[PDB]
Amino acid sequence: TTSAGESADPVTATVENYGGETQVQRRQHTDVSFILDRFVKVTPKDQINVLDLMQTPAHTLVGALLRTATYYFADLEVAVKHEGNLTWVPNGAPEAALDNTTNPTAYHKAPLTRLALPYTAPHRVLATVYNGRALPTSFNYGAIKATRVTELLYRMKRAETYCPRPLLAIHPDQARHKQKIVAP
Amino acid sequence: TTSAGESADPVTATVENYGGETQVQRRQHTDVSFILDRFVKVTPKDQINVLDLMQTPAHTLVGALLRTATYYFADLEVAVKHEGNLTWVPNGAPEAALDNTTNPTAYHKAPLTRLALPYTAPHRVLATVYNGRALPTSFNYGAIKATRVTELLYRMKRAETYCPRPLLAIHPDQARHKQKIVAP
Amino acid sequence: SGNTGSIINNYYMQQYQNSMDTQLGNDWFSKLASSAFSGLFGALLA
Amino acid sequence: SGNTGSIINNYYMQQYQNSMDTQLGNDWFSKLASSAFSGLFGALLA
Amino acid sequence: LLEDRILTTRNGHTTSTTQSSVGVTYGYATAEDFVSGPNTSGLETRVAQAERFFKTHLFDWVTSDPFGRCHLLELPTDHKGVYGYLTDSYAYMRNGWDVEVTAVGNQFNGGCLLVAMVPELCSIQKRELYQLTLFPHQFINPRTNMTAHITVPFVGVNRYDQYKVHKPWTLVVMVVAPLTVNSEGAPQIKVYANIAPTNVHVAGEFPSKE
Amino acid sequence: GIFPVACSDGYGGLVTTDPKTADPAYGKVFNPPRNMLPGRFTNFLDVAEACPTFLHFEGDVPYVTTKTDSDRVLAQFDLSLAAKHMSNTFLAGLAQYYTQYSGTINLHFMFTGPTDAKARYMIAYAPPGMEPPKTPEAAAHCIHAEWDTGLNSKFTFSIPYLSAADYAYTASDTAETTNVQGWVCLFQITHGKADGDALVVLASAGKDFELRLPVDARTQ
Amino acid sequence: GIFPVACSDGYGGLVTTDPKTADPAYGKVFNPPRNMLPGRFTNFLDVAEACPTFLHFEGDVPYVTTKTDSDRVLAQFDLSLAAKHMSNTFLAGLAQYYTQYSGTINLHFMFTGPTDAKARYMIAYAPPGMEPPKTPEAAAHCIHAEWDTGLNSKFTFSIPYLSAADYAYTASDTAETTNVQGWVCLFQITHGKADGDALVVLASAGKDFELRLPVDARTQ
Repeated sequence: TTSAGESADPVTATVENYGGETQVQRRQHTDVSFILDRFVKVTPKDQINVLDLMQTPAHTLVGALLRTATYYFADLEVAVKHEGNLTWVPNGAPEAALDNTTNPTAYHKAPLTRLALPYTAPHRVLATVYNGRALPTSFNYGAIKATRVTELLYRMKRAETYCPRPLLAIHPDQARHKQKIVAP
Repeated sequence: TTSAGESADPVTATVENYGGETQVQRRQHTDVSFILDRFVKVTPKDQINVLDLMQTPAHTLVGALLRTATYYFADLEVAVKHEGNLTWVPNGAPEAALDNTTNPTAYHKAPLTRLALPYTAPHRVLATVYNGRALPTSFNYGAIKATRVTELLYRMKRAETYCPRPLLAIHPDQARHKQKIVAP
Repeated sequence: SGNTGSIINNYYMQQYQNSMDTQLGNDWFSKLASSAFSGLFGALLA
Repeated sequence: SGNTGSIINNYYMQQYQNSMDTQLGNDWFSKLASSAFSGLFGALLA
Repeated sequence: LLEDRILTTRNGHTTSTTQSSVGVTYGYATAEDFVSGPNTSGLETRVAQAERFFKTHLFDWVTSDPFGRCHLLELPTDHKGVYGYLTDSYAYMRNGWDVEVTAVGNQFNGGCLLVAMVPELCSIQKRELYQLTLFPHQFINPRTNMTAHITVPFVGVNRYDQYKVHKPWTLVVMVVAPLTVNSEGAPQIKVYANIAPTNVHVAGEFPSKE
Repeated sequence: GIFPVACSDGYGGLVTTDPKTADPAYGKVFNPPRNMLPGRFTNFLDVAEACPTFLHFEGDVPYVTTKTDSDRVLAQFDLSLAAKHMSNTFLAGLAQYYTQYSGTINLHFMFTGPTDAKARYMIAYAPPGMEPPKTPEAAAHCIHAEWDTGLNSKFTFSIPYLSAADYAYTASDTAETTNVQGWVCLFQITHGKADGDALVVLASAGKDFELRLPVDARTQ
Repeated sequence: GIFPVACSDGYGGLVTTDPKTADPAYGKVFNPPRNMLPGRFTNFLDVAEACPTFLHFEGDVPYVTTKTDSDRVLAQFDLSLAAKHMSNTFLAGLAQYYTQYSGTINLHFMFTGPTDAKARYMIAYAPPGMEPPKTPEAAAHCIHAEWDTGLNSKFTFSIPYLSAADYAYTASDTAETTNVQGWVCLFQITHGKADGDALVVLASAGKDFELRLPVDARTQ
């Protein structure tokens, strides 16, 4: 399938061309909303932890895919294996704001914490990269604190980014990167 | 928007005036019934604790908002992390009345106590300020006792005050009060 | 009445959760709020 | 939205699970994907 | 000498023409997010007066010039005319850089620059430089085109973006294929850039230099 | 047998907002009557909007006296709830409890001086990116308005809702000394035997006003 | 009494994918607007397919220069995602996260040289069972195609989905050095004053393409 190339209009090609047929693919899995809903366990750095995302390992699935689309929106579903009582506090709310039991001060059970989390930014949308290590103080989905937090996971929800970014991986060396799969 | 001022008839003004448009605000949050339904953890002073409200810290949300509207009505939803068996007793009922298991004598489990509480005053309405530190002995939503009570919280319910009061806060000093929020 | 998003009749009967408000025989603050003119005591120009 | 195969209204009301997306007044990447010709700039033979 | 393709693009009074056209490409958007938002409370107006072309220089694509030289050019950027005064008398606004990029040599050279117009950023990984093919972008080659052109929308993080201290739009042209003067080819290609800020409205206003 | 059940971990552990309700254990209570009871209300931006308040000030007094020199600026400060003069007012005596907001707020003016005291004032409103003026001349370049004492005294000007994000915070930091919302600034034209008079400014919620995201955090 | 219940063991113990949802404890939140916002998307094989990428290469450069000897082979390597040149590309910069796949992938070609540089290339595709050629002559026996520079530059060839199982893995082992999917190999016919030119090859997802079974496992 020839064409003009310095025009970059999408100009694909497919099987049929020289022969063969083309199939009915079921990409359900490469569905952006689908493969971003599944918790990421980031290090709950002490107790006073901010519900940021660029804290997460930029190498995990929900992390990586995260770092590939500039803009985005979604909600939150957390997890907190921990000690004491998780007293979350909204966005913008004073660091200190997170302490009063009246605030959503969850009461421990066994063993972590599964709760829902609205996306509460004053901006109509958020991003992993603000051209404005150096990204905005309104870029936080609330903020938690208990009295010792051991497990921090963020199941992003109702996902939906916008615009794209670069996707690369494991620089091999033999034109074919070798790594033991699952064998009998 | 000029007008007569020594008349104090409400005489607001809005955008349009000199330009601009006006928006569709969604104040759902500043809804008096909404932002008073969310538990306040007051110090359960020993065991024999009276379901009063001016016991609560007059600085907490449900406390403050409470102390801002003279009259009011609402029900109760309590919490009692504690020891023994919570045996609540109605309003007017003899201090001593709270002891007999026949009375609502709840039986411990793990860990606090979540129960519903009717508003049981002989008066058609109650108040945080009776002009009649010095407020009426019928102003109590019943009275609890167990054998050691560690957590006292009062989720006020089906809220609804009447008449207003003065709302002030954190006297700054630099015309702008500075206090660390939630940052990335 | 604050935060009651239960899809059921919160199980326990009506005459049980809260205490029933017997009748007899923003109410007002909304009445004196929804009546503030943004007009002009002269006449707009330009 | 990922993995929500609950048969119920996930109990807790609509205006409760997630935060409601107020309006105003692949979206596009699918728009520039579903338009790539597999034709030939000459004329097929044989 | 072909299917034949020309084109002139008017913006206000300024109008870039070309003959090695190739076309264009709009990415991400083609529209603009309802710029009648709440934050601007009707206090925003259309100033399609400064909507037009201005010149700024990119690097100089030279034979040596490695496989990466991608002279950046932030958008917004220094404006000695209208749009600039506008940013100095205003806080909040939003536009859309037209951008009609040229790079003159002639129909005899080799190599290609890679033109792209990407938003919010900071800096890019070389290993990532292999995917500009993801944001509004064009491809130059003297054997078909002399011009590029790609017209960018508004992204911003907000409806009405402020630029005193923020620049959502950046413009890069990494050398994908090095340059070859050759037998009778031209000697050098100075990549020139022609830009224009479109569908822009303001809101806000400060005192004065006095 | 009986319906199996998954005793699911993590669902039900007490939340200071938990949507569901608790159990009732007394029931069948018929209360007194709450018929047409005086001055009720059910929204705090209803009374905020509905009944303004004056502003604390230098010294403490609410009013302000006519400068009789070139120094005209009668007011000037951070356009945010942190605003000391507001920090006590009714609208400010609450925005504490809500992390963000949007909308418009109002500034009502009044005179109190003699009839032999005809005077003129000004109201400028500049934004973030520059520091406020000190010369109505330089200021007449923001979104303003001019007025002069008359028969009717009061006057309420609505100040615009301008910000990148449709929102922004009520709190503040020593990072925001550049304020994300502006430095509204009131001045003073000229006058007559109208020096030392009282021009008290109050504050209500305009119609555009809105307030959200409940945050409780130690305040007295 | 009340409905009995079987506190069933093993049902409900937290799963990093658990179908059900958690509990909400704030609710009644009206967000900003997300109307017709620029360049959205919701599928990664949509942008993969929709916006190709060039390939890393010997040295690193993407392009390739016309051999001027008998050694014609311009390319050659393992037909799998492990493919180093691909391992970075957009389609490869993700197939990491999915154990298997099927479908077709594309190889787009381009020239950059002078008009005095007319040239010819080739694209062979052999399978598993034999080692790739080095002579378009021997290669003209696989499923191939021939082309030569012209007016239009680009050209995208779709390479066939052939494998016993309708699938196979994206990963690889030192057991699969015989690759379960082939060794695609590009060559070079003849040319003219067209030596040392640039024939950059990119990669998108063909229509037949598909990707499944999410696997996350340390990748930078």
